[PDB]
Formats: sequence, C-alpha cells, structure tokens
Amino acid sequence: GSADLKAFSKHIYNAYLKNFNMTKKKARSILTGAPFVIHDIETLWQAEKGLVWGLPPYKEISVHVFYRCQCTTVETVRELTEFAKSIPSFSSLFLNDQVTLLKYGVHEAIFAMLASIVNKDGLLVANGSGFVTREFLRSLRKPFSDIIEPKFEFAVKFNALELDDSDLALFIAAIILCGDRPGLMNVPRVEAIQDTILRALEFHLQANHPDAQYLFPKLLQKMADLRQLVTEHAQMMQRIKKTETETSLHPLLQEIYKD
Amino acid sequence: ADLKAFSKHIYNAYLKNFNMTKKKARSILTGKASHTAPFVIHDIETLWQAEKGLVWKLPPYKEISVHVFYRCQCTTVETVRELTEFAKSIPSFSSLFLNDQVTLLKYGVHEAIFAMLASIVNKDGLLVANGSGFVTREFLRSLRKPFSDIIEPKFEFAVKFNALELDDSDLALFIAAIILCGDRPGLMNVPRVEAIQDTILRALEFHLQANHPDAQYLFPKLLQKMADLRQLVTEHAQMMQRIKKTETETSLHPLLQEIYKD
Ligand SMILES: Cc1cc(CN2C(=O)CN(c3ccc(C(F)(F)F)cc3)C2=O)cc(C)c1OC(C)(C)C(=O)O
Ligand SMILES: Cc1cc(CN2C(=O)CN(c3ccc(C(F)(F)F)cc3)C2=O)cc(C)c1OC(C)(C)C(=O)O
Ligand SMILES: CCCCCCCCO[C@@H]1O[C@H](CO)[C@@H](O)[C@H](O)[C@H]1O
Ligand SMILES: CCCCCCCCO[C@@H]1O[C@H](CO)[C@@H](O)[C@H](O)[C@H]1O
Repeated sequence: GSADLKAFSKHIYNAYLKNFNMTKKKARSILTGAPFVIHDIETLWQAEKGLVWGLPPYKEISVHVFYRCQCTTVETVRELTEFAKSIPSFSSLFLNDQVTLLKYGVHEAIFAMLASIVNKDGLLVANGSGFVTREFLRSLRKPFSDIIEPKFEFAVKFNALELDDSDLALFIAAIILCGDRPGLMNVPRVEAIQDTILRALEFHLQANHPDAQYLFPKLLQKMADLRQLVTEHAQMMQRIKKTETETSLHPLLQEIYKD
Repeated sequence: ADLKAFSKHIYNAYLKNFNMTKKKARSILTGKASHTAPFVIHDIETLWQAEKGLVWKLPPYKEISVHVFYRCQCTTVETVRELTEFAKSIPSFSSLFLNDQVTLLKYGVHEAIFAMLASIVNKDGLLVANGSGFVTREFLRSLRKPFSDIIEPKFEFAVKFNALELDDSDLALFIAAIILCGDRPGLMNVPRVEAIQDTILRALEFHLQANHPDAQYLFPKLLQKMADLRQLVTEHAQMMQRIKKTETETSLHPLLQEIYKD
C-alpha cells in the first residue's frame, strides 16, 4: 500500500535525477532568475562558432537545424534507456521486449520532457547554454518548421498542469512501460508494472498537489494525447523521408521510424 | 600481448555466466565426478521418472515427441539467457545500441548454442538438466519425424567439432566471435561490430597459438566451423518452418517465435 508507493516514487525520482542532465527545476531556474539567444541565421552561426557549441555534411540552414534536433533526440534516447533500465521490473523483461518498449515509447517521453525546457517563446538547447526562439523555428522553410510547432502547442498546455520533476519521473516511467506496444511479448508483466507505476503516481500526486484528484485523469489523458502527437510526427517524418532526399536520417531514428 | 588480457576477460565472462562448462561436462561424461553416472533417459518410462523430481522438479502436449521438443525449447531459452549475460559482460558489446545487441543475439544465439552443445555431447547422447541426466541418441532417433530429424544433425556436427579438442578458454573466444558478427541483417553499426569481431579473432588466433602449439591449422578450421554453423542453423530454421507448418498442435515459446520470425 502506502509507503510502498512512497518508496517506489522516491526510487523512480532518484533514477530520473541520476539520468537526466536537465531537470525542470534547473530549466525553470535558467528561464527565470543567461543562455545565448538564437533567433536568426547570424546568432545561429555565432552559437555554432564556439559560443554555444559530429553532424553530417552541411546542406542549408533548415537541414542543419534538423540535424541538431536529431542529435539532441539520440542523446535523450540514450538517457531514457539508462533511466528505464533503473526501473525495477524493466530489466527483468527479455531484451527484445525492452527494445520494443523503447522504440514505441521514447518519442512520447521526449515530447513530454520537452515541456520542461519550453516556454511560449522558445526552448533551451545545449544543456541550457542556448535558447532558440519559437519565431526562428517558425521561420525555417518547411516541412521543417511544420514539424516543431505542434510540440510547442502540446508543451504550453502540458506546462499549465505545473508538474514537478518528482511527478514527471513517474509520468515518463508510465509512458515507457506501456502494454499496448505492437509486437510486445510479455503483455501481462508490462501491464502489471505500469499499474504499479500509475498507482504510485496517484499516491505521489495526492501528497504533492492541492487536490490533484483531477490532475491524475488529466495526466492519463495527456498520455493518450502524446500517442497521437507522435503519430502526426511520424507522418511528417515519412513525408520528409519522401521529399527531402538530401536530408540524412540518423540510423537509430531510421530504426525507430521503421514501421 | 594485449590479446592475452583480452582473452582473459572473455574467458572470465564465460566462466561467470554458463552453468555448464566443457571441463565439467567431460568429467561427468567420463565418470570422474560421481560413483557411477547421470540418470539415463532412453524411453517414455525413464523420462517420466526423470521428471518426477529426480532430474527435473510445460504447455499442453499429446505425445512423447512433442514433450521432448518442449524440453528442448526450455533448455534453449535458458541458454539464450546465459549467452545474453555473457555478451553483456563484454564491454564493447554493451556499448552498442540496445537494438543492435538484440539483432546480434537474435541471429547469433543458435549458432552459439549448436557449438556449445558439442561440449555436452558424445557418440551416444547428451547431458541434460545441467548434467543430472543423459538422454540417449537412440531414444531421440526413436521420436517420430520431424522431431528425430531435427536433432540428429546436431549430433553429427558435434562429434566432428569435438574432434578439434577445444577447451573452455578457446570456446569462450569462439562463442564471442559468433555473437559479434558484422553480417547480421538489420545491424545498425556494422563497422563497430566488425572491429570488435576482428579483435576477438586476433585474440583467438593468438590464444590458439599459445594453447595448441601443434595446431594443425586450427584457426582456419575454426573459421570454417563458423561457416558450417551458419549452414547448420539455416537447415535447422527450415526444419522449424516445416514444424510450424505441419505440426499445428505444437506450440513455440514466444522468445523462439521472435527469433525465428523471418
Ligand atoms: C523528436 C524531435 C524534437 C524536437 C524539439 N527539439 C529538440 O529536441 C532540439 N531542438 C533544437 C532546435 C534548434 C537548434 C538550433 F540548431 F537552432 F540551435 C538546436 C536544437 C528542437 O527543436 C524537434 C524535432 C525535429 C524532432 O524530431 C526528430 C529529431 C527528427 C525526431 O523524430 O527524433
Ligand atoms: C536449439 C535446439 C537444440 C536441441 C538439442 N537439445 C537441447 O538443447 C536439449 N535437448 C534435450 C533432449 C531430450 C530431453 C529429454 F526430454 F528427453 F529429457 C531434454 C533436453 C536436446 O536434444 C534440440 C532442439 C529440438 C532445438 O531446437 C529448438 C529447441 C526448437 C530451438 O530452435 O530453439
Ligand atoms: C528476439 C531476440 C531474442 C533473444 C534476446 C535475448 C533475451 C534475453 O534478454 C535478457 O533476458 C532477461 C529476462 O530473462 C533480462 O533480465 C535481461 O535484462 C535481458 O538482457
Ligand atoms: C529500435 C528502437 C531503438 C530504441 C532503443 C535504443 C536504446 C539505446 O541503447 C543503449 O545505448 C547505449 C549506447 O551507448 C548502450 O551502451 C546501452 O547498453 C543501450 O542500453
């Protein structure tokens, strides 16, 4: 019961703090209370020329930005994999089930954690060293600016819920341990693990937020929302694959977007 | 000179992760570890005795052949777990993305299994249940087709492989080289896996020079054995496809389903 759920929430939070360089706490402190502002080609060039900062050969500004996004995503996938391994029953699954869960869960988790570094106006990059304006990303030629804006739209609404890192750790864990993923082998184990994570989250939310009896179902709804946000992203990704043939696709992201 | 240390790492991972070594298997198979011997399984009655606590402590089945096939599946799942831990105790394997790790295990475990099987096989049968039992080759031949057809080529491979006289320290490197194969379909970082495999093969060549000084060619014979194992597994998978097609009452463990997919 309780105190089992308290200890579980604490363990999950500790692994989250162990594995994610940027926390919402740190990010909010940067966004208030300074990072190099990237809002046009000139400031981007300054950032790249030592100021803020491995990539495939240069093609153009929009593809360069797309490449930096891919590199960020690969790094966050590595961190999410280490995080999930520290989740108690995750490592008892067969390695292929672990991979299946990561494959279908990382982008939902990435978009959820993105809100931690987003506000109305832009987002932190390079571990908080830079801040890229939403306006600049809107200015990229597109299908490339189309790809990014729905993430802001999701993030500002998600940040209205005012979660903290301790809540998020459980939220991300529940996203990875999802019983619905196609090709999953031990559906009952994964569902039981998720059930424990979500029960811990309901407890943890009570002990944190005024009431939070409405927040929990809203979070469950956000997980559903994350699913099809990723679906839309994948469609955009596929057509970027179809039409932007000079744009190289990182191999891990190719494997993930496969199917 | 570093190759000696690399070999040592890999041997340590092997001794740490495999329940059965060849040293132990040979001592059991030549009556040097017990007053007489492991319990012999050669008919339906001795199989029932063995399962009555004596050797062991399964899905729905209707006949002896399928029962034995289910025991084979259980052994294979356990060995896949052991090979997975062994490969992870190789740091450069663990530096790969998890999906590349799974790809290498998926296409390498059966080659590795068939090689390690030679360690517990002789002319007359094989050790089961971590050496508590010995199931006779003749009993396995008495199973109906296609189950007796699938097992016998493993014996034919094993007898020839044991003629090479490898020890556990050679096998540890051989198995590592089987798993770290740059050829596997869908592999993501082919060059990194190839560099690892090359290091393993250099360590193995060195180790064979040091361990088998009158090695009549032993390293090329082992490379050929790797090709042979690939052909053995191809034929095994064809037989499995025929069992999937024609023995529809016979269930396949989910992990083996995933491995055999495609
Ligand atoms: C999953 C995903 C997330 C995001 C959100 N995001 C990041 O995380 C990092 N970043 C960003 C933007 C501009 C710069 C600068 F160079 F201008 F400074 C540096 C970093 C950004 O916009 C964007 C895309 C396209 C995604 O899609 C890909 C990656 C293809 C995927 O599917 O993995
Ligand atoms: C990979 C493989 C290896 C082998 C070789 N072998 C074992 O390992 C264990 N054993 C055995 C034989 C008889 C008994 C007893 F019941 F009589 F006690 C107990 C164990 C045996 O004969 C056999 C088959 C069909 C294999 O193929 C499957 C499993 C489908 C696969 O592809 O994984
Ligand atoms: C399709 C690929 C099948 C072979 C992948 C090997 C599966 C073994 O994977 C292992 O299984 C254990 C559960 O028994 C887990 O504890 C381990 O973390 C995992 O590495
Ligand atoms: C097919 C979908 C792929 C999603 C899972 C990829 C997870 C990355 O995998 C991780 O990457 C590291 C690479 O440095 C290895 O050290 C880690 O052992 C591994 O867990």
